[PDB]
Amino acid sequence: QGTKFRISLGLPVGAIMNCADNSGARNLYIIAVKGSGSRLNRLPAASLGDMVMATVKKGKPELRKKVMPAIVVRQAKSWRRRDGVFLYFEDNAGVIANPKGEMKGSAITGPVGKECADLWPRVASNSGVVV
Amino acid sequence: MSHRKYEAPRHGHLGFLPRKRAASIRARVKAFPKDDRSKPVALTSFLGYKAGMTTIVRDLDRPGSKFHKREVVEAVTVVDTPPVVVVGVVGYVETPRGLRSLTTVWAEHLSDEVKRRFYKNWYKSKKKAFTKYSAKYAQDGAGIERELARIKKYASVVRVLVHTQIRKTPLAQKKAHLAEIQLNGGSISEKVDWAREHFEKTVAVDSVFEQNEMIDAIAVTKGHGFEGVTHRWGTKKLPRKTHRGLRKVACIGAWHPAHVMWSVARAGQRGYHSRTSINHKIYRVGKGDDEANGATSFDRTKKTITPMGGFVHYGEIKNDFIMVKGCIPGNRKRIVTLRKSLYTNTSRKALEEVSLKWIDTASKFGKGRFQTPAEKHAFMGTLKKDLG
Amino acid sequence: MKVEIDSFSGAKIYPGRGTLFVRGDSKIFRFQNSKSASLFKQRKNPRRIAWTVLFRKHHKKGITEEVAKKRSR
RNA sequence: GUGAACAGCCUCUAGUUGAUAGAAUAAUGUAGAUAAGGGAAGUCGGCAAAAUAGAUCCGUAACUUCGGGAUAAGGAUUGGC
RNA sequence: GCAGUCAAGCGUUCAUAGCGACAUUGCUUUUUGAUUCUUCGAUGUCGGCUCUUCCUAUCAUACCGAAGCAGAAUUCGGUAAGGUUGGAUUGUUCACCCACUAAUAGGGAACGUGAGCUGGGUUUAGACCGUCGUGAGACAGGUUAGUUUUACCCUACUGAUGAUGUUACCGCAAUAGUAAUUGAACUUAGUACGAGAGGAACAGUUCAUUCGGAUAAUUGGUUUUUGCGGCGUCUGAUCAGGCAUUGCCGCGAAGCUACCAUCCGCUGGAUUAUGGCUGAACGCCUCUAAGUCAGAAUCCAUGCUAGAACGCGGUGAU
RNA sequence: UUGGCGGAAAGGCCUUGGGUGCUUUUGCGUGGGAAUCAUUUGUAUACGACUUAGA
Repeated sequence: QGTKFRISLGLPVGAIMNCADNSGARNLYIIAVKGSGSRLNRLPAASLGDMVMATVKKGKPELRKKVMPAIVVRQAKSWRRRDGVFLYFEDNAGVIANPKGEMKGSAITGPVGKECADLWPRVASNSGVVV
Repeated sequence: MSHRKYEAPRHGHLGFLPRKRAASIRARVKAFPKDDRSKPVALTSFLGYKAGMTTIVRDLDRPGSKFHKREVVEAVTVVDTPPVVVVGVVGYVETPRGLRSLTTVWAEHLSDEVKRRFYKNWYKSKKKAFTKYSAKYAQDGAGIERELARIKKYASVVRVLVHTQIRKTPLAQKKAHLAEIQLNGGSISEKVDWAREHFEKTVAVDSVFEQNEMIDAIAVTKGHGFEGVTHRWGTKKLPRKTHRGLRKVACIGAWHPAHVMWSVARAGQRGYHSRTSINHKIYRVGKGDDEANGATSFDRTKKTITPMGGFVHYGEIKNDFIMVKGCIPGNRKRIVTLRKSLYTNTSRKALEEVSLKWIDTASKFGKGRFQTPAEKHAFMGTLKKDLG
Repeated sequence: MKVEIDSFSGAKIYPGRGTLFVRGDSKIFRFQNSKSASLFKQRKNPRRIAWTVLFRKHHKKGITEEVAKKRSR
């Protein structure tokens, strides 16, 4: 979809991120974004709402050393809204989806941005907090 | 491909070639909108000066977003746009070889304005005593009119000689910037007539543009001076530790061709280029007073356009103004010329206007919003603050 | 009109402005300016003397000491 | 002379203002700092540079010719008075 | 390397949806060889970076044909030159390999690119090992270390200046370059199409990539204007200062640009492949032969910048 | 003198009627009626330029 707002890209490939749910995963490493395209010597970067492929560095064992996709829920770098306000989170975090959409965990921990929630209604259903 | 694997678009466009100094201080519009609608009460263009920028809050529209509805902020450039003297009707005819002017029809009164026509426009600033404008040649409007009769027997798309009266506020400068503005409208005979009625008198921004309407802005950019490849074209610096030349291109061209092409990125001039930025929504046309301002609450509250202290290095606005969407080329205290959108088209885009909540005005940045905080700070100072 | 409110400076945040921080503990902060935001990271309290921002009350000084006192009948 | 961890600044020793100046301050360049947030993705190579830093207390692994490894590691503390 | 012809044959049956041997004719010059024309009073090597311009044998996008095209993923092919990631291993080119993508094409420009960079390999001088050699020492054997000169005369071009001519402005426009790309998603539709499973189009809608231009409200960064904390040392003291990086150290502004901060980007006319019209030669048939309609991201126009030495006119004139 | 046409401007001209006649420059002379600089500065800018104020 349209995320319907614009953010500047926090995370290049090789970034260290929190895993937002209790899938077992404590920590992701970002391998690719599902839908970026780029220029020479030059990194693809992801931001809030993107579908990412990641590996879980810390994480299930089965998920460890595995690649599974995740959608980035929170980011340290600023998001710019339609109202105009800048919104940020403490941390960088995502929860582990498949590119298929298939699972890995029950609940979330910590907040999600309303924009991520619109895009992926199945993540949003497991949300404590929407901001 | 001999190289690169791994090949990227070339940074910096060839159409905005040459990257060179403008011929004139003031932008000149090469073509204009077509004769679709009403007569030469409709001047094709108007001019102004860029004051700075402000931000406004508006009632939006784009139903598809969820973020759609309520007030939403949008950026504005404020331009002070004084009443302009259409001095004369110049007649340009279409033939083969090109246009050549038949006439210019003069009004009785340009007086300081012709002195400003003498300033750079002739040259020398009160230098040695005159410069001259020849007087209306013992009522020989007949000369001008017989020459008017000549323009009606064919067809430029009827055009007018104009100036901006700069003296109004922000500019220390007095001198007028003369302009050629095209007139567009209905049938040709009435077109000459309306153009004729207009020269007799000044013309406001209210006559030319409606609010919200799509206006093309043409102006001349900020001038850097002389600059290298990296800022100009947007090319990278070469990192290394060491380089014989650090911020460089590797090769201007190749062993064949032997010549540094024009197409390649080079140091040279930057800024002070003409540029046309298209389809700007004209959020507000007005005066500081007394067209009006803001309602109160509500729709939303009354706010003078300037920020306190003035816009940096401009001064203060207090006269006609035009608020234009987004950016407009130039720095500040430069001529910007406004044109109705040449480009028919039509597509979607802004399809409904945008009801004025706020200007800004600020009164902010460690205080604000105007009426009450200024009173609040004044109790607390008191002496140096205003009132006593 | 809008306005927002500064959970640091205390002052009203003017409409179409401020930055929102969402923290891990899920507390929500509104910072009027970047001046405001920096100091919150630094863990400078606002009561402490940040502009001095959040102070600006009143109340205060003595009248009358002399003797903080006891015994002396 | 204060520091003695190196550094810096001094004072009655004493010594000097190098053989070019003036006006400005653009890119390019050469020394140089700081950078959003991310964090080796860059480069042959983490090259540099940042980084860590004094000292006290507590603590300290594999291995080992028991001498060492060892300031391992990790953490805490320190003012002005 | 690629193409053409022929078409044995296979594809359930069917040469030609697709695949296609033997044979055979070509074409290109980008691998390799061959040569010895050029340079031994000297052409800097591979590779990589970055900047440019190109090519068509087109990987994707546009338009189209065929199908063994039900949808639909698709396969093959025509027209067509207006984007083609980021990484790990390796010096590598090449390639392997991973997630991406619409798809991550191939080729040339002295294997484009050292009076630009790099210097990892090749390819000096020291050294080790395997191997060979009586030995010195040698290997298209491996390995560690091992330098990058020059102040531009001419030309080429970014940019700036710049007279003849009756003068200053303002304009014209011969012309030059020439920006729009692409995706996702919604409606349309869980519809068409289909046993079902699955699963389209068209347009209207919104948003994002990628590019370009621009701006400095917003908000980031800067901040060596200035003001304040606190470190040593110094002028008796505090107070006031000095030096310690070019700002001592910590704290922030205007201006200046960017953290995708923030704003703005088609239709006609002509055509290609083709699909059609009217239509003969050849009474029929035939999309072309004469004629003609449509039809590409094409062409041109539209759009912009530059533009009086195309050897310029007004106007405004002493 | 009258005037049109062209082409818009210029030009360039071309027509119907009456008063006199034919058959590129280069000065010696006569008659007729403004820039650039300094100086302040920029909306600039390397030098120049432009831009700007002046009882």
